[PDB]
Amino acid sequence: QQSAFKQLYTELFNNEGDFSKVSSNLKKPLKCYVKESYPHFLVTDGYFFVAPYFTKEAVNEFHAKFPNVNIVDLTDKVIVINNWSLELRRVNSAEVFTSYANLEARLIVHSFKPNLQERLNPTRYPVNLFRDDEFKTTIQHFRHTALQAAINKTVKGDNLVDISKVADAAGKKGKVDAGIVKASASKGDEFSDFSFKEGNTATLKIADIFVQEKG
Amino acid sequence: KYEYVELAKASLTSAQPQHFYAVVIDATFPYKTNQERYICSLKIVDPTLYLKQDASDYATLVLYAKRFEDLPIIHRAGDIIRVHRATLRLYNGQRQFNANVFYSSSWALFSTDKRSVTQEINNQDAVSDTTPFSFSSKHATIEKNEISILQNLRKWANQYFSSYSVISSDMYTALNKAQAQKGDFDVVAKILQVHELDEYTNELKLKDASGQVFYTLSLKLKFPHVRTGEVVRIRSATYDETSTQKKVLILSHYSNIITFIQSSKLAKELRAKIQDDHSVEVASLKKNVSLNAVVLTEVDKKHAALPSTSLQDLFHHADSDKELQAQDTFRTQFYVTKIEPSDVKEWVKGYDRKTKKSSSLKKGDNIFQVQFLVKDASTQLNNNTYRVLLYTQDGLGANFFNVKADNLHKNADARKKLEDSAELLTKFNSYVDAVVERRNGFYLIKDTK
DNA sequence: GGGGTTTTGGGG
DNA sequence: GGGTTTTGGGG
DNA sequence: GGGGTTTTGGGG
Repeated sequence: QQSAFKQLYTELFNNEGDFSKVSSNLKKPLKCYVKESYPHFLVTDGYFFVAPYFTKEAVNEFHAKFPNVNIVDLTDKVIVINNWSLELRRVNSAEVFTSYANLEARLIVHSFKPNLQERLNPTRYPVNLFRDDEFKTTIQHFRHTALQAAINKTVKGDNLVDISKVADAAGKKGKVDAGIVKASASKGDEFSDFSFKEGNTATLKIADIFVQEKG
Repeated sequence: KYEYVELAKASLTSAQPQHFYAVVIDATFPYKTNQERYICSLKIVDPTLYLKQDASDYATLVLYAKRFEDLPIIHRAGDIIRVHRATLRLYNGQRQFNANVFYSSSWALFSTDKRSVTQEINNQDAVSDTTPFSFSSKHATIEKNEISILQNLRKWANQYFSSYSVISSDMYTALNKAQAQKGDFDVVAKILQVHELDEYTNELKLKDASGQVFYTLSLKLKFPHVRTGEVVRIRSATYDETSTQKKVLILSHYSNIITFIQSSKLAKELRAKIQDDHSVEVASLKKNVSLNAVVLTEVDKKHAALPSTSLQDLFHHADSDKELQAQDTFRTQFYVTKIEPSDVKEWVKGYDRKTKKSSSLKKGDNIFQVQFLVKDASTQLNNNTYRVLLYTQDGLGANFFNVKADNLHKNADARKKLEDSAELLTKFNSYVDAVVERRNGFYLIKDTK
């Protein structure tokens, strides 16, 4: 490892979504460049881009210590996040591009200040962290681990297909769904037997901060 | 009527629309630049402009359009493109043809090989050796006098690609030097493996003439022609300094992965000279977590050409889909979540051929009766796991473990090797490439180790 | 001027 | 044109 | 009519 975000998000997943177990020397202020502000607010760390999730307090505070400096116009300008936390959430990855395998690591922003001071930095083209090979693989490991535990807890009694069923199958026909086994004690068709406690924390929809600034 | 001119003879003075036939040796993927403009840049050649005196020489073609669909998708180097109404000018010493497809210019792609890339993928025959497999606008017309032009250029294309590298050493960078580059670069390597990372993404395991191995993400929709064992040219890649566990190449929306026509001397030599590497692997088997995928099994040579069938189709559609119903032998990929019976010692049971019954190896004719619980990319998100069997009483999969059946309660050596195999198979990122036979509603592994 | 189109002569 | 969209897992 | 082009008002 170099990408602050990649390291931060990776450590989160490698510690069952527990932000208290992630290295303390990584919970320092985050100086990042704003790649986009609308319709999607995306910031980079010089290697990847992620979507910051602002609390209602975060914007109100910002809108005070920085009057008239609109947030939805921060494009191509740096911001410094002084107070922030990381949560894990279940989402529809087919709808949220800043996620993978229906899982998302969110950067909860409590307080941030703008630095319009001709802030620079020559960087590689920023890419979606949730599209990175290694990170995707990390999230897969995470799921594989949860899936394995659930299966080794749910599946028992060695219910092996009786040998006769497949060793004398000349006059025998069967349905392939006979080979389908439930991996856990789920409710629907999606695997959800995880053990990290899905953090909640209310956040603002990017459009709301646009109306609060230009109805 | 159209008059076709040769690349080197095209007029640089008369900024008038000119037409030509040429061989495509390189091209970006059609990409967007703003809200109404899409661009595709390619390098073209013909009998009058193909070699600097040694590295390859060429002209450049820049096609402009207002819609992604109005531009050519170049999957393979060596095919032929016909262009109508292009203006030629000099750009930094090179002959550059510009064509606005959004106005009056047009293009048509002709296959140099028997079938086009897409036709090879779908196993279709070409309507005729004079039919464009792709073209802009609703129609494309080919005149009788054009036939000789096309047929001759094809012949020339094969001679050219068979006696020259075409994609010369100056057109790409050795993978073991990738990290020394300031920005993007090109690569020429062999695809050692295609790993279905997920529903929309393929992960290519590459290795070029320098011996270095690299991985890169290749979207299924964008590059559906990637095949293991084939040599490709990657247009524009960047070294990923954030990838730690493995060497990764980053591609952009304009990046392109291109194969070579059958006659390619370069592709032929790289296919043979570059041999499969398992080193990047080997090291993993010693780690508690491998970010690198590991394909543990190899299918019998006679099946190497057999197409694969997802778990989704195998277990959810095999009793409804017409095509899957007429087949009893499939090939598929997956990872093992759990192996039953839990006790490795009970993997081998005694079998009574007459009563069709098995028993604990406390007694019988020895056989494997293992039941794998698997899952794959196509079923990654559901709450299921699927049963794949290794019942060898009839010979199917008898040598899967490279351990002949034996009483595992007594043969310590056999029990140990199977225990080790069990840990590898259930380890994250471990996968199995296998052929299965459908019997009475179940799938049995065969011709796999 | 010339496409495709319908505007079938005439804008920006 | 050897580049950078959003269709934000062809673009 | 409207694009892209320049034909800058007018063909078929």
